Amino acid sequence: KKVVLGKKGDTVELTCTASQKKSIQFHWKNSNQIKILGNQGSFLTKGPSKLNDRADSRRSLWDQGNFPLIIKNLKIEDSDTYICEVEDQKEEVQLLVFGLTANSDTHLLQGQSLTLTLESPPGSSPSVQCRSPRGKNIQGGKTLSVSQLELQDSGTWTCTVLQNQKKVEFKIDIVVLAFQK
Amino acid sequence: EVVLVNVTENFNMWKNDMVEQMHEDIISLWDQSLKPCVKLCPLCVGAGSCNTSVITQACPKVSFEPIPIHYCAPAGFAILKCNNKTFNGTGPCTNVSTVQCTHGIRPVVSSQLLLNGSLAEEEVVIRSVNFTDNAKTIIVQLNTSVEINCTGAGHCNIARAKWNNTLKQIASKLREQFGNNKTIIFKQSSGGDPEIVTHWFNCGGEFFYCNSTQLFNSTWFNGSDTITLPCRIKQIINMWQKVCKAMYAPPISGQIRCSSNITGLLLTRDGGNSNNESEIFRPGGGDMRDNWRSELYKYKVVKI
Amino acid sequence: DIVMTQSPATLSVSPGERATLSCRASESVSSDLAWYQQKPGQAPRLLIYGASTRATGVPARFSGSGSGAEFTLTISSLQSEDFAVYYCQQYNNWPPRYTFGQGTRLEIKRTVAAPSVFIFPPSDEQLKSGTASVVCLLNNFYPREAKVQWKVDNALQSGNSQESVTEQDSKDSTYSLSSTLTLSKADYEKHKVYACEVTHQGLSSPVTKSFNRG
Amino acid sequence: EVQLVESGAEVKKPGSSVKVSCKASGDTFIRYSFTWVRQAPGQGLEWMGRIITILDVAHYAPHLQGRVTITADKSTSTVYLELRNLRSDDTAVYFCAGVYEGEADEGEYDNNGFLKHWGQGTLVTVSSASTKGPSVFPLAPGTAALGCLVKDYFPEPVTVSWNSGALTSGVHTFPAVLQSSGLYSLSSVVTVPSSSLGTQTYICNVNHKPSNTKVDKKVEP
Ligand SMILES: OC[C@H]1O[C@@](CO)(O[C@H]2O[C@H](CO)[C@@H](O)[C@H](O)[C@H]2O)[C@@H](O)[C@@H]1O
Ligand SMILES: *[C@@H]1O[C@H](CO)[C@@H](O)[C@H](O)[C@H]1NC(C)=O
Ligand SMILES: *[C@@H]1O[C@H](CO)[C@@H](O)[C@H](O)[C@H]1NC(C)=O
Ligand SMILES: *[C@@H]1O[C@H](CO)[C@@H](O)[C@H](O)[C@H]1NC(C)=O
Ligand SMILES: *[C@@H]1O[C@H](CO)[C@@H](O)[C@H](O)[C@H]1NC(C)=O
Ligand SMILES: *[C@@H]1O[C@H](CO)[C@@H](O)[C@H](O)[C@H]1NC(C)=O
Ligand SMILES: *[C@@H]1O[C@H](CO)[C@@H](O)[C@H](O)[C@H]1NC(C)=O
Ligand SMILES: *[C@@H]1O[C@H](CO)[C@@H](O)[C@H](O)[C@H]1NC(C)=O
Ligand SMILES: *[C@@H]1O[C@H](CO)[C@@H](O)[C@H](O)[C@H]1NC(C)=O
Ligand SMILES: *[C@@H]1O[C@H](CO)[C@@H](O)[C@H](O)[C@H]1NC(C)=O
Ligand SMILES: *[C@@H]1O[C@H](CO)[C@@H](O)[C@H](O)[C@H]1NC(C)=O
Ligand SMILES: *[C@@H]1O[C@H](CO)[C@@H](O)[C@H](O)[C@H]1NC(C)=O
Repeated sequence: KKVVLGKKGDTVELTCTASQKKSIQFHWKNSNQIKILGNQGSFLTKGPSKLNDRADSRRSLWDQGNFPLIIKNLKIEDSDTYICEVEDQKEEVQLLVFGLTANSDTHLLQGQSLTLTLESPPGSSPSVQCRSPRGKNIQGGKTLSVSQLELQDSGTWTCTVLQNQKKVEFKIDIVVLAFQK
Repeated sequence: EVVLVNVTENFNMWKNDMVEQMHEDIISLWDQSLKPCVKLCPLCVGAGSCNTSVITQACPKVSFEPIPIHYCAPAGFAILKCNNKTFNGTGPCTNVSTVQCTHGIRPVVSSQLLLNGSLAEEEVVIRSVNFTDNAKTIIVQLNTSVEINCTGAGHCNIARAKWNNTLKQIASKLREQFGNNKTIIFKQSSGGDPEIVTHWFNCGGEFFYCNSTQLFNSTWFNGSDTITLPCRIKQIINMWQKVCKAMYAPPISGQIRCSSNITGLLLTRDGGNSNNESEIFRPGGGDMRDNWRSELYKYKVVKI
Repeated sequence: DIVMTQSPATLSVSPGERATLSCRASESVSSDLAWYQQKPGQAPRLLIYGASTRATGVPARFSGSGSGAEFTLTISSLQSEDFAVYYCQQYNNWPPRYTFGQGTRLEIKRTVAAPSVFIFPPSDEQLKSGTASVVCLLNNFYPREAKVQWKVDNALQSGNSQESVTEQDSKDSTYSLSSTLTLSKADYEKHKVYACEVTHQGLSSPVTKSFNRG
Repeated sequence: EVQLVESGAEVKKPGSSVKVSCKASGDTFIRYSFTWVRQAPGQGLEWMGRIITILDVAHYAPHLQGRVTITADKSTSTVYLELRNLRSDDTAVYFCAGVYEGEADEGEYDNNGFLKHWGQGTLVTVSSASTKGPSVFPLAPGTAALGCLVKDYFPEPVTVSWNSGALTSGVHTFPAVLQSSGLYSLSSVVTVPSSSLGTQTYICNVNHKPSNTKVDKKVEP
């Protein structure tokens, strides 16, 4: 019943451990039984999944009975339940991938608005809280908006997404321009 | 050798100690025969960080040529042999005998295609520990050999008509297992290590990596005379014996030629939740125990 | 270890003529043999590898041959930019323990030219600091071989001088040499006549240049 | 083709360690092996070791085994040489060099032992001596000879010109010698017309970068 939150574009490592410290046959599949990755003896195999190009393991850990599924450059649609089948046993983990972006990548003026949009996978019910450098707090669901930026909002905002009692953190740099009267 | 009258014995080719024994024997043979110039093996746990074990040694160019191995009874045991010409390797065998030794088995290391092995006596046979599990390898045993001729100059040749006949026979067997209304599709390897994505084998002491896309690109129950597979000889390889990398010296012969007989295949099925009435099969392999299993499926060792 | 030996140590060749350089190995290195060219103050330049294969940018007049334990580099017609030091290198062993020859210096053969000899007494400023350096200069001679001896009050000196020699001159193909005699102010003032005696193929008799202190 | 740029000169006391670097630009880093070769003043080339860059595996000369380490940072395309427990006889120019090994990322590796590409070299001076600028003394004058004696400096190198670069003809600046004191000494001489000694002024310009010293010395009859 494991839940793992991921950040869009980041890398996540999903764990799978065997009872003994030895390299044995393992395989990762998704909820639709599509093969992601596994081993054949001392070799890695990759299945016909959409993660193919971005999926890998750590073979230096196999001899210790650890068979991770590493997914790089995470996409929202990577969100799914993944199952590691090892020594007649199934280890299940739900991956949820989130993205958080500002309305513009350009500098903003004092008094102008900022809107942050959380990209979420289907079925997820995340709550979000963002805090600016001055301590300005905003919270919501899919979209968080600040009506008027202050000069003191310029800098790194920190946004926490809460899902299944787990949280992931986004840092977003916002520039608010100073001016002379 | 000596038929056991009215004896029924259970066999399980997927749990056979003869396979494990042969595997350890071939690992030893290769470790003493084909020495890498450099060998790199991971070593982890403790303190936190990982480490890499590195061995460097003289690496003589040698021409590897597998000799048949006979496995005879280990002290305190007997070898039983299933005589049923079409036996799937897992279940009761009604015609069983005791033998002094196995037949001569050439310990060929390869992926995808099984070379220089034994042919099925009757029809093509497919074997798996669990056909319903898409992650489990399907071992195919042909009843007719197909020549594959390879050169260090960078390719392997296969007769297109022969291969196509072979594919039709395999597909028929696969739809007999998965459904008579199934379209059978062969596709290239979906990915992984090069030794697994290509038809990989050793010829004249060199490691060949042959693109098998042309062998596995057809649809059944829905060209040129010769199929020519492009190949690459490599010096840096992923080892089959264990999770290590090895480097070998470049070739020294300008006339590397091998001609083998394809006698079997290692396949996997895509599977997955699909209401579509077709099945996709791709070349597989990598675990050489499956190679040994393809020959030892009809034998077992029992306590006397 | 595999010892590489080159001969000769120095090769003197007239411009436009052929040069043949030799490299010998203490055991067979097959064809795993490279040749390098090095000019003063520069990195080596790969000329030949695999005993006979010219590297890119190497003119056809450079030719490598041989196998096993005996190799030759041939330069068919020497150009001004070909005069340099040449090294051979074996890379046949594994584990790798690659080794170089000690080099052959290829220099320009010209006619004999006697040195012009000059002597310089210590400056008053250096004498003020308590030391006396006396400099003997041999200018623009050929060949490189020369003998310089210091005599103080006709006493042959030993162990108190050091020599330095220039690279071969790019214009006239000559060499120059300095010999510097060093003594303390006290020892310097204990003697009268300071003389350097120069012996060279270009001179009929040894040349002496001298001065009396003060 | 790759271009190799090495780090600057080093000066070390015996017993110290040194780490020199070499940045490889212009081609794919992991398709090359890299080698370090050194050259002591007046001596030949000495092979130190070679790294199989893609495998991160290095092999070393027997005489150095134990105190040399060669590494490579794939992220910055930089090769490093570390030499430990330095001795005065480790004084040399250290060259980074390399050669293309084939499509290494696809498992092709020729294991070439020759060296196509070379760095500019890094002087490493190992000595008990401390950095110091030279004393410059005059070597007072058809043809006349004059010069400057450039004495008691450390480490190498020193640069010498005449009349701020306006005079180059007839100049001979000798390679330095190492004195028994551990300090270097050289002379620069030039031959000029005798008739000139009474009109043309001659100044030797001496630059020693390590001590940031610069000296101009007028040389007169
Ligand atoms: O590692 C020393 C080894 O190198 C050789 C030639 O490959 O000599 C080199 O190193 C010497 C000591 O540093 C130098 O004097 C010499 O000029 C240089 O070529 C071998 O002689 C020696 O075994
Ligand atoms: C069992 O197989 C053997 C071959 O080993 C054969 O000779 C024998 O006839 C078979 N038994 C039956 C019942 O046919
Ligand atoms: C293989 O064994 C089965 C019983 O398990 C037997 O009925 C059958 O005749 C055998 N196969 C063939 C084709 O002889
Ligand atoms: C394999 O054959 C045996 C009879 O020898 C049979 O009992 C068993 O069910 C077969 N397995 C499959 C999956 O066909
Ligand atoms: C090989 O087996 C196939 C069935 O899979 C059959 O149609 C064919 O006739 C057999 N060929 C031989 C040589 O027995
Ligand atoms: C066979 O594989 C299927 C598919 O994964 C699985 O549901 C079933 O449990 C397997 N059968 C056995 C006996 O392991
Ligand atoms: C393979 O080579 C054999 C001879 O060793 C030849 O008989 C056969 O025709 C060849 N098969 C091809 C090229 O498919
Ligand atoms: C094989 O391939 C040919 C075309 O190359 C195709 O028409 C035919 O149906 C296939 N079957 C056999 C047995 O050749
Ligand atoms: C094999 O060749 C096919 C067709 O040219 C190509 O699409 C595929 O990527 C190749 N497979 C490799 C290089 O493993
Ligand atoms: C796959 O096969 C089809 C016909 O069966 C052919 O037209 C196509 O070129 C093949 N693709 C590859 C990758 O070789
Ligand atoms: C392959 O099998 C054919 C038919 O049995 C035979 O003629 C040939 O000798 C075999 N080739 C090899 C390499 O074993
Ligand atoms: C298959 O056997 C033939 C003939 O004995 C041999 O020449 C060839 O090398 C073998 N192939 C392999 C991959 O071992």
